[PDB]
Amino acid sequence: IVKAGGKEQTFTADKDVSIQPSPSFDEMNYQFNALEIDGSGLNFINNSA
Amino acid sequence: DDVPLNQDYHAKVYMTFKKSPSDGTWWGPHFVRDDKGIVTINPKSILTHFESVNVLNNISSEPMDFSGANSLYFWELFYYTPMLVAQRLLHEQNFDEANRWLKYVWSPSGYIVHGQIQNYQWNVRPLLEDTSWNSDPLDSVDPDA
Amino acid sequence: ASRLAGAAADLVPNIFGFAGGGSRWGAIAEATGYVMEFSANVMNTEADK
Amino acid sequence: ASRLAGAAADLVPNIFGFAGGGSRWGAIAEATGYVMEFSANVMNTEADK
Amino acid sequence: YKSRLYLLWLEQKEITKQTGYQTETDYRYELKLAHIRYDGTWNTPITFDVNKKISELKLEKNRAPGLYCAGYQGEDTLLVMFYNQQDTLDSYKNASMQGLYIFADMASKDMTPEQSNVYRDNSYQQFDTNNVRRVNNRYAEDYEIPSSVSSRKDYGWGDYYLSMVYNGDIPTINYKAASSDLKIYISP
Amino acid sequence: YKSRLYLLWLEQKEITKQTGYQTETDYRYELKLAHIRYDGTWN
Amino acid sequence: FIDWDKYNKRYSTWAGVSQLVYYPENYIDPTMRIGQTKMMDALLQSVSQSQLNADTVEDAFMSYLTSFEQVANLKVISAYHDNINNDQGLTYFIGLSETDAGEYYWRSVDHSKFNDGKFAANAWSEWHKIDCPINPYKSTIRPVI
Amino acid sequence: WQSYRTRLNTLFARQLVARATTGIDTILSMETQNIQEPQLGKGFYATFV
Repeated sequence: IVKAGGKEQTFTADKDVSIQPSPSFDEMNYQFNALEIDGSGLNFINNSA
Repeated sequence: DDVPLNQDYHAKVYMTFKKSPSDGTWWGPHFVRDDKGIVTINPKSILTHFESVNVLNNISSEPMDFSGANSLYFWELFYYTPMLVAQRLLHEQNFDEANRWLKYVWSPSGYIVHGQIQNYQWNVRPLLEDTSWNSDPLDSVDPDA
Repeated sequence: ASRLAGAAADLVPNIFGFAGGGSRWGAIAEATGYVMEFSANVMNTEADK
Repeated sequence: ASRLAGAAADLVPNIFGFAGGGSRWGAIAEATGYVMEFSANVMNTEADK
Repeated sequence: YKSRLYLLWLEQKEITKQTGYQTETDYRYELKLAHIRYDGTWNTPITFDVNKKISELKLEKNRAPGLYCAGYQGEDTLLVMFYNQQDTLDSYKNASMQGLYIFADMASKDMTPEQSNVYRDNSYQQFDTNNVRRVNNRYAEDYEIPSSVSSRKDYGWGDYYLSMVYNGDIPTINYKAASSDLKIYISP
Repeated sequence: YKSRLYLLWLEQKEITKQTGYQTETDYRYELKLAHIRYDGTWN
Repeated sequence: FIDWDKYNKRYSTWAGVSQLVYYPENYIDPTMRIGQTKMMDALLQSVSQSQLNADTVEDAFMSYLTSFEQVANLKVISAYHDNINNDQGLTYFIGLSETDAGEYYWRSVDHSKFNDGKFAANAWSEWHKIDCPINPYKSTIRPVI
Repeated sequence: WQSYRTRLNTLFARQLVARATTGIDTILSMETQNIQEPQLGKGFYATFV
């Protein structure tokens, strides 16, 4: 879930991960792809968002 | 290598154990790297001995090694220096200041970093992950070894 | 003040003619080192007082 | 740091023209000797503390 | 530079060119760079030979070149640029820059002219003119976004404390800034 | 100067002009200025 | 019987050595250590007085961290490997500090303590400061045994 | 060595400066001990389960 300003964007591993991790209780790593976030709408307070 | 020996596969990792103590033809992940830096596994490879093999393409660095070349200096910074100071403050009856230097190694109450208690208990990373850094402790009678 | 004045005077050249130069280039670094070594003597003198 | 900086500055030549040179060739050895003699003073100062 | 205070100063030495019969007074230039240490002491200054670059600036005699020096978080490097000082800031929009990179290990590298024109266009309004002494800000072009984020701000346990989502990171952050829109590309 | 004692002295250095074949002794001048501090030492 | 006169002749020295594999922490001193660097010795001296304020201790730590940074940023120039072939013996390295009129350091690694694709942490020695007035041309400097 | 690459230096002190700007609490923290060191030349990381 990416809250960058006005509306939030939700990216999900079924659509945005190329290689699914193996099922494990130890560690499951979900390496997502390059997710594009619209930054127009960031509220800059003291020149920073 | 900068130039591979085999064009089909740039590196071959395989696994041996008691039942299969031998190299086999395509019996491990054979890694191939493109002109762009993406490393992928050659699909002719047989991955039976492994649960899975995952190439970490976005990772170009590793955490610092508490068993590497400079492991003496890392252990001195994060373990031996707070222990020497807290021992030295304890001898001088400076109890509040001795306490905060022991907590640089171990807080039995935990650690709060920006208003949230942390998951770890031991502030030194090779004490959490029990990281041996002397392979020959019984060469001499050293308690530290 | 005595040691900084000597550093400023040793940075100007003192050889003229068909050969030039003679500036002691490490004069400020030598003067700073003498003042620090003398400051160590003063701190021992002040502590003995 | 003050004494190594002065050794590095005294190794460059300071005479130019039809005569050249003027590098103090023993500048690093002189700087190393001053740091060792000063380290002996610090160890006596630290032991007196 | 990398959250440490650095001093960077131009230093002059007079040499003696021979012109045979006679000889002649001449000057050469060098760039010194020192930084503060953890205990408040300063390191030895590191010398960079910039004499060729001060010569490409066609400076009048007894006039120091302009010196731009700024840190730059993306591409961790110290940007050092030399320029012939002018009267107005708009004279700097086409001026030639003699720049060089300084890295953390004190290795240096010259800027190509097309490369220092980029740093000129985003920082010429911080350059000194003949009458105004200006202060340099750290370098940016329109945005300053980290290349990767590895430290969390917050975590929470799973239901019944059986699992947690933890030790992730965003190892790759890119951005494409165009007019009136910003597109941030993360690879978490 | 401004109720502080200042010393001001002219100081001479001999330099060596070249006149080529030969060379020649020449003098240059400089003005030095020092003042006393509050603890009696001089700047 | 080699260890008779030191350890096995008396019950006290025997019980001291036999327990040391099981309970080293009874014999570990936070102050003294075998293999302790000169950085830690200078740190111990900086806090070896009675009045240890929090600001006194902090300034001793930042002096330690200054000398830590110096050996951490050593640049390896050249090396020499003592045996006739790479698998055995020691390799001797030469390091350069990040100062003008730089300082030179040496350390060794033992190739016999290379095991399972990785040097053990006790294969490495400390960096040792070389006290000689060294001024190489284009870093044309080599160690040799 | 033959096919192995043994790291000789560290870049820990290069990145410690950012951690050390705000006290001993931040130097001796767990986030400082997760400072990452660059990879040794051409190659890649691979997770073997």
